Amino acid sequence: SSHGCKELENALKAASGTQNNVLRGEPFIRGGGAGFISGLSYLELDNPA
Amino acid sequence: GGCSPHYILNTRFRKPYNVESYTPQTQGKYEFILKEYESYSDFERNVTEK
Ligand SMILES: *[C@@H]1O[C@H](CO)[C@@H](O[C@@H]2O[C@H](CO)[C@@H](O)[C@H](O)[C@H]2NC(C)=O)[C@H](O)[C@H]1NC(C)=O
Repeated sequence: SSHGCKELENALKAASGTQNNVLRGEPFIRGGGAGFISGLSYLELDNPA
Repeated sequence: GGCSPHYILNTRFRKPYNVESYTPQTQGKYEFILKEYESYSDFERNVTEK
């Protein structure tokens, strides 16, 4: 009697992920009180206007 | 001499003789920049035999 039983496995995984998230904003004001200028020109990202 | 009053808001100021003008040319400029980058790579190999 003779017997032979042969197995191979070869799994492979390759994952890649990239993000770019660029945000830019330039509120500009002339006129009005310096405090109201700085309060309004400070960009609020949830309400950018 | 001086004593020409200069009003900024309610406050009247006396301009020094040395000063040609001091004047509230009020302005403002806010610059915001936010650049985020991510990279990942994730490799696996499972060679196996019997
Ligand atoms: C390479 O072998 C490892 C180890 O067996 C594998 O990780 C197992 O994967 C299974 C299925 O996702 C999970 O149930 C086990 O909990 C994992 N074990 C560990 C220790 O993390 C892996 O998935 C194999 N890779 C490939 C590409 O087949």
